[PDB]
Amino acid sequence: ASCETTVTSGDTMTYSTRSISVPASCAEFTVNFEHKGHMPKTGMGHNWVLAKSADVGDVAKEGAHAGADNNFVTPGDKRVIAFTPIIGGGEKTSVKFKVSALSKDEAYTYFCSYPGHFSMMRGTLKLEE
Ligand SMILES: [Cu+2]
Repeated sequence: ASCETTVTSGDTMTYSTRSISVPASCAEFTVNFEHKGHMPKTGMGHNWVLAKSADVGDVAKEGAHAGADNNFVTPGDKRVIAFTPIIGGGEKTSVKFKVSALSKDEAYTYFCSYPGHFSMMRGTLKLEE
């Protein structure tokens, strides 16, 4: 469908894709996020969080202290452009954001903010005209 992608995860520290392109003719963009694990497992919860590449470390290290009830993202953090809740095996979620929040000229990284995952679990997002 036009302005959307699907990203999956499972019982590993990797997303299904390391690159996402957002068409600049979109007004809104939807990221569908699936966890293909079979059951909820310790240390295997995942989400999808978007920020400028320079902000990743700060957002994740601060977000870790937000707790599981806040989905490991600091409430109301302006560095976070969009995020999904933490999901476990068998679940799915979605986040829709405005394309006007993005800039060509800026560098973006999506990552998982479950404690410790952000180092390996990440990818690049680009606004493509
Ligand atoms: Cu994760």
